[PDB]
Amino acid sequence: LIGCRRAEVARTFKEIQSLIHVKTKEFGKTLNIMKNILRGKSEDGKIDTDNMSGAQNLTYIPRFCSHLGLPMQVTTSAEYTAKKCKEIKEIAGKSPITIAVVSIYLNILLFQIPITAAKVGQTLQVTEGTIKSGYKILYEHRDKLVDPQLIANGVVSLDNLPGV
Amino acid sequence: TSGIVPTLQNIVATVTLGCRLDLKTVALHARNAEYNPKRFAAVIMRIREPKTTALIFASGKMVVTGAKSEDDSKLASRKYARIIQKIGFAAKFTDFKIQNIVGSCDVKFPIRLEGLAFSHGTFSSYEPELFPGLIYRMVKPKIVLLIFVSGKIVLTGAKQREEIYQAFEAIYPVLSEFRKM
Amino acid sequence: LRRKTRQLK
Amino acid sequence: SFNQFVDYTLQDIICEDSTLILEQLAQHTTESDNISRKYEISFGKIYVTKPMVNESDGVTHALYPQEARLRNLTYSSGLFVDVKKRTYEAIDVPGRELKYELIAEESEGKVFIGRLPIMLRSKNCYLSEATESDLYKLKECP
Amino acid sequence: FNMKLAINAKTITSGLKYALATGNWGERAGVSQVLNRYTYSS
Amino acid sequence: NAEASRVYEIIVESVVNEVREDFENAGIDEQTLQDLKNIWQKKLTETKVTTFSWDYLISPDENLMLCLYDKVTRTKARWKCSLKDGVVTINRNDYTFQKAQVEAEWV
Amino acid sequence: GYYELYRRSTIGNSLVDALDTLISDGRIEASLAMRVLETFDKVVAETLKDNTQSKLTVKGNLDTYGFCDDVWTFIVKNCQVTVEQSVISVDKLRIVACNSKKSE
Amino acid sequence: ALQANQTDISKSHDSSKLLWATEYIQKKGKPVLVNELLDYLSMKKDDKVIELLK
Amino acid sequence: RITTLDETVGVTMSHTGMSMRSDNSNFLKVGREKAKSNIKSIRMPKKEILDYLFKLFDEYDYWSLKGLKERTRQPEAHLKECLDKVATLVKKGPYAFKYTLRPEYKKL
Repeated sequence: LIGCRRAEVARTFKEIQSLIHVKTKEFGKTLNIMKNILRGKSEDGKIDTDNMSGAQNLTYIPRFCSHLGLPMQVTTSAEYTAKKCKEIKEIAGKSPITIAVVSIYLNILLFQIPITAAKVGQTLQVTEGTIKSGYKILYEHRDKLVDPQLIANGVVSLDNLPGV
Repeated sequence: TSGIVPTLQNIVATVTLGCRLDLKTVALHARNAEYNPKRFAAVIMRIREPKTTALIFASGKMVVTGAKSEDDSKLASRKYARIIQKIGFAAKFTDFKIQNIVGSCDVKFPIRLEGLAFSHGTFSSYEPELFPGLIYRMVKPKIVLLIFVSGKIVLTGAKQREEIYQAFEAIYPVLSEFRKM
Repeated sequence: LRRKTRQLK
Repeated sequence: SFNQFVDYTLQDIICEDSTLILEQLAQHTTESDNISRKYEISFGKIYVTKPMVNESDGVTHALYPQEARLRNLTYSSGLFVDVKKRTYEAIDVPGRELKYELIAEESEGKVFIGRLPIMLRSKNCYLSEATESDLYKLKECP
Repeated sequence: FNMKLAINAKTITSGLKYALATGNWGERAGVSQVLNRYTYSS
Repeated sequence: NAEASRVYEIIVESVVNEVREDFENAGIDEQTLQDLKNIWQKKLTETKVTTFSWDYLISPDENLMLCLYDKVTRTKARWKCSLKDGVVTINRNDYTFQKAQVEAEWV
Repeated sequence: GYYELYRRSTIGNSLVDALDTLISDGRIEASLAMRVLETFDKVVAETLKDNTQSKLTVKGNLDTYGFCDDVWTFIVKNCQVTVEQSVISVDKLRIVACNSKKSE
Repeated sequence: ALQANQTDISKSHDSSKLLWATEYIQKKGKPVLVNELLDYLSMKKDDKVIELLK
Repeated sequence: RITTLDETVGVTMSHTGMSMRSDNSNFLKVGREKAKSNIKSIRMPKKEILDYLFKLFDEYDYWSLKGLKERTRQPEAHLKECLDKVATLVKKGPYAFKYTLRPEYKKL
């Protein structure tokens, strides 16, 4: 996990857990210990940048979109939505995985790709209820979650996003 | 400066009696006792007036928890010892030390966790896909703070009521520096 | 006692 | 020769040692443990994708020969096989041949088994279905 | 049992790449050469 | 309760039918079964429970439930018990249940 | 093995009175009476496990709980008991429950 | 509870009674008469275990 | 002929490597089979177990350690104390690694 993060190609805890069979508690405690060790030998003996921070959600979006087979235009829109999604306090505390998945789902229905949430959550191993629950929060601020140029050109209109 | 004092929520105090107990006897003759040796090696007992729980071990050691005040824990521990006395066992109130105090509060404004995790990297650990709260390990006093986006702070690790106040007064400035919007 | 694991072809 | 190999030989090779059987015998230590297990992994059909490349961040996209030459990438496709995982169990009564029975666990998915370099202008390459104009668009020489 | 670890795709990928990058047909020499592009007839 | 009566008849019928073998092992006569059955029945109807065919320490008339517990848990003041295959007596009235749920708040 | 708790119920108490009354009469052996009770546990356990489908729920306030030797003990005060229909108001209901998983 | 905790000396096998008797004998500074043994185990008459000890 | 996959290459590769999906297979989950079962046991009084071992030893004149712990179902720690107090183990003999009752009480 540290090695992936240092290379700017960071992965998620679940993705690494798919190969190495270790439950979450031991994983977290070991990671905290090793980070302290690296920091300790960075001062006495660099190590981290803006990347070392846990969330760094923008890095996950390109791979998650690839798993769904979306075009690059949707991926860029998802990155913009996820980047601006941190201004909302009702969602900012959520896990970076959900922040990226809900942003991807918002754009999937914005460009009208026929992929249902039942498969988006099944592909990225995220509960469908969580996806739709988060989508509701990412509906009161849609004007701030869509790139101005895309709406200006005419590629996407905000009336294609269903409203509850 | 802050004007807000954190409120204590739990006090884990340990007491000794200097005598060996028979846990089965305590479980059968105590009002609210739950002795299951297969899982744990103590009889779990509760009382209602201070609302505290006690883990009474076979070596005469007691672990009272749940009290909201330093003195309330003493009253709870004393009553637990008295209950053991009324059973017949040789039980005397003895060394009472508070081993942990937990306090909670709220600064009343959102906090950018990504900031503390970056500016303060030698103390703070922020892994938000495991726990939604940042973990700040203050070095003096040695107390652990759980900082959340909603602006709620949890203080745990203090052994007296002074350290928990001292920690918060030392963490308010760095928390205010990272106020979102 | 056997090797408790063997391959049949 | 390459078309024959990809079309027919790949399937034949995997259908030679497809079956792997691991037998866990009785191991008589107590009469509550007298069952003998048999785990079997079998390989089915093999599938091949179009040429593709996976980047460092984990995104996979179609690769064309022009980009591979410039980016020092290998022009290759992926290989997938259907794998069936069966488990039988039988009661090992002493001094008798066993009657292995399927114990209601027959899992049956595609497994990635590596990447196969693709010869250009072959059935599995992107340029076999390309016209002269298409080759010019792809920066390939007719 | 993790099927993702039981089958190492790197085995097929490296063996074919190494044998084709070099001429070493194993794990015969000169089986693969850098194609001449000096002229069309070449 | 008709169900309570029906089960009670089943229980007593099983006991008298099953105990015959051990009685012959002890060499006691057949009539003792009838006396045992008779006295037992008269006691049941005498109880008049249901209709029939015939401080910090621990220190009929008391309501009592005797059963089995499948799993019991609590959440900080709230106890939830999943009971099964029990018999209860309330206000001189008896009931039988295959399953039961207890939801009490420990004040 | 089967639990002996049912002897505290109405049917068990009546059986004890009957057998002991016969014991006083001298017409039954004491050990034979024990044999009756051991088989009594079997039949009561079997019939209750197989020949009932009613479900009842009780809601109230715990005045005292306790656990020891795989036997829970609750005392629910001011509780409402519903069977399958009609609610029953109870001032003090004492519950004794043994483990569902029979201890061999 | 302690009184009921004490177990009748009529153990499953005679060997166990001898084992406890030997253990009790060794924990004495000086030799103990038969009377002390008879006080330990509720067997006043000539018991086989007593012979087995000899 | 071999079958060529016409799906998007990224979609076909979503099952491979470090994937967000978790395996739902129950095949060869040997670790799960025996790791699931686990229960602790409290040391019972010596006065009762000591007698229990003698009836057991009367049954068979040679008891293995694994079999003994299974029958007693007690921790090996306490169980060792009583076993050494009553029985002895012959390691170099043909019946190696097997406890047998001491001759003092066996010869009776």
